Amino acid sequence: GAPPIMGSSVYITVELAIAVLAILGNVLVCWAVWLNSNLQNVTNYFVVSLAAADILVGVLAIPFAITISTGFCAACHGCLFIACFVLVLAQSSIFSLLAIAIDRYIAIAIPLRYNGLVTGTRAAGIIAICWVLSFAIGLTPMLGWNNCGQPKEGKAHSQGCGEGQVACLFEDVVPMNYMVYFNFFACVLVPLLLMLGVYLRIFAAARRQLADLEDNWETLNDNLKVIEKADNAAQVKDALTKMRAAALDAQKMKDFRHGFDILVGQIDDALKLANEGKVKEAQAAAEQLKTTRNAYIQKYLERARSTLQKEVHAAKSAAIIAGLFALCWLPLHIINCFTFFCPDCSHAPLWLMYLAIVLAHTNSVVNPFIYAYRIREFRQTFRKIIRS
Ligand SMILES: CC(C)CCC[C@@H](C)[C@H]1CC[C@H]2[C@@H]3CC=C4C[C@@H](O)CC[C@]4(C)[C@H]3CC[C@]12C
Ligand SMILES: CC(C)CCC[C@@H](C)[C@H]1CC[C@H]2[C@@H]3CC=C4C[C@@H](O)CC[C@]4(C)[C@H]3CC[C@]12C
Ligand SMILES: CC(C)CCC[C@@H](C)[C@H]1CC[C@H]2[C@@H]3CC=C4C[C@@H](O)CC[C@]4(C)[C@H]3CC[C@]12C
Ligand SMILES: CC(C)CCC[C@@H](C)[C@H]1CC[C@H]2[C@@H]3CC=C4C[C@@H](O)CC[C@]4(C)[C@H]3CC[C@]12C
Ligand SMILES: CCCCCCCC/C=C\CCCCCCCC(=O)OC[C@H](O)CO
Ligand SMILES: Nc1nc(NCCc2ccc(O)cc2)nc2nc(-c3ccco3)nn12
Ligand SMILES: CCCCCCCC/C=C\CCCCCCCC(=O)O
Ligand SMILES: CCCCCCCC/C=C\CCCCCCCC(=O)O
Ligand code: NA
Repeated sequence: GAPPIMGSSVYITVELAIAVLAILGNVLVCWAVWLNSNLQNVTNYFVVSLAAADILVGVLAIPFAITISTGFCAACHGCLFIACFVLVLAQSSIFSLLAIAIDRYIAIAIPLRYNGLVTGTRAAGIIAICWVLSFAIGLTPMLGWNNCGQPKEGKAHSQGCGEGQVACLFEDVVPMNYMVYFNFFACVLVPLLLMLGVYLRIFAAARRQLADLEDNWETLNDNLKVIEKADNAAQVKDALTKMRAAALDAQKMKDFRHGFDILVGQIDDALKLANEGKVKEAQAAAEQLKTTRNAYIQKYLERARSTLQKEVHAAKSAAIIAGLFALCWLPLHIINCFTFFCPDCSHAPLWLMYLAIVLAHTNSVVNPFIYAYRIREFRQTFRKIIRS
């Protein structure tokens, strides 16, 4: 039985290193959004709420975790607050991650009404609501779902604790049925699975829209070929009507509008000739469409594709951060499931408990790196802040 202060020293030093890095990186995130107007959008207000939670992991949750690792004598409800505050921050993180996913889904699925639906003032209200709900969820044990009514009196007496005090240890005061059914299953796992469903819908919507762009491009070029090798006016008419409906479908900005105005007008010109039975004249009119396709329509196609690809890239970055949250927190939740559901299993050893706690805390370090490596506007602003 090695002196407890030795393993404690390693755990505490690692926790302090994580707290430093969590504070520095996420202060840098908030500083960048504040300074750069190109970063001030609704998506990034949730990014700032998430960075604020991670700053508070460094400032408060990690000092609280160090404190509760000592088992110090405490009034049981004060111990509960120390134990549970990190659950507030994790819950707030989950709400921010879900909001970010939903924001990106609205932007990809209904871009025409995004800016009118998703506003900064509405985002700020949602963030406030989510922080209140996070306190209610994370501090639910302080409303009575706790083990303070059944203190471990033998452990309290062995530590010389006073009357009304307990040895402040997480699993002695926080009920494991709360931790597994309420905190994990209901408040963490279900939202993460909802996030997964939202991300699946985003990527499926992106895949469909790109396919629709390429299908309209092919339909344009196919029907031009049909007109060239048509042998009567009715065949020219058939292909032009399908081109005209497709042109309006791709129209659904001034040089954009001009290009489609020429295109639809040139289709109408050829359609009128077709309906007069002037096939050769209609086919010559339709050849003009190629100049418009080359000078205008292909540029719109390429720009639309480029916008969708950037949205896919941004949704992947957001999904990575949600996935890293799950990766860092799941081990601790899974261990709680073993403790709770398998009372015939030996408890996970202490070194593994503390490795899983450290891992969870490390999640508060990682997001600034994901933004730096994946989002140029963040990376460039970080550069300017550091250099200056
Ligand atoms: C706004 C921020 C900076 C203020 C931080 C206040 C924190 C540190 C305060 C608020 C309530 C406090 C707890 C309230 C009650 C108890 C029970 C006592 O037997 C031991 C200390 C303990 C566990 C306190 C520790 C410190 C504590 C968590
Ligand atoms: C900005 C918002 C979140 C305000 C934060 C204030 C919170 C952190 C403070 C304000 C008053 C504090 C409480 C005051 C008194 C007690 C009684 C004690 O037996 C257990 C701790 C407990 C319950 C404290 C926990 C922390 C507490 C709730
Ligand atoms: C989220 C991804 C990374 C998966 C993480 C799985 C981890 C948390 C799993 C894999 C193997 C698991 C261990 C397998 C067996 C035992 C022995 C038992 O007496 C206590 C729990 C304990 C020690 C488990 C704790 C949780 C555990 C370490
Ligand atoms: C998508 C995934 C990661 C969601 C989380 C899966 C969780 C809930 C699963 C993964 C492994 C599962 C555990 C595997 C083995 C045991 C030992 C058994 O004696 C009691 C149940 C228990 C403890 C399971 C509880 C639930 C569990 C922890
Ligand atoms: C916004 C920035 C402001 C900074 C935020 C504050 C930093 C919190 C530091 C430590 C919290 C842990 C403190 C809990 C210590 C309790 C130890 C104790 O009370 O020991 C006596 C007990 O009776 C056993 O005998
Ligand atoms: N089970 C658990 N334990 C602890 N700390 C106590 C580690 C421990 C466990 C058993 C023991 O005899 C002595 C120490 N922190 C913990 N934090 C969490 C947690 C936060 C979010 C999800 O799980 N679970 N959790
Ligand atoms: C920028 C402000 C950040 C706050 C700094 C806090 C750093 C202190 C860290 C941990 C405090 C641990 C207190 C130990 C509990 C008492 C042990 C015992 O009584 O047995
Ligand atoms: C811990 C369980 C949580 C309790 C759930 C019930 C309490 C919160 C309910 C609804 C919050 C909805 C926010 C409505 C604010 C007003 C909006 C507006 O004025 O436009
Ligand atoms: Na977080």
